[PDB]
Amino acid sequence: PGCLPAYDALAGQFIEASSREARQAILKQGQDGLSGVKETDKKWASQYLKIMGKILDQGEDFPASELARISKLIENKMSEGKKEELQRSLNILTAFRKKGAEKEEL
Repeated sequence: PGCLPAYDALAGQFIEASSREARQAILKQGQDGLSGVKETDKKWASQYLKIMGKILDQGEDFPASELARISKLIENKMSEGKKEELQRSLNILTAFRKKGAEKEEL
């Protein structure tokens, strides 16, 4: 178990990043990290990385307006017995309702 606050960190750092290239390094962080993301879990990780690509297509609001929701996820602390499988989907749904949004359980 272990939801990925790294999505919120990714998103946050991506803002802080001065150059579009430093922002590309935050995109690379996500992609490099995939090597250590747990078996079965590389799918949650693939989602965040596609939005991180779409920042360069659009702008740095995309994750942050979703991160405003991530607070609410943290605000309602979870039980790692079974809220995990929900909350893990929620991490993506919260910072990124792009693809994982086939779940209207937020």
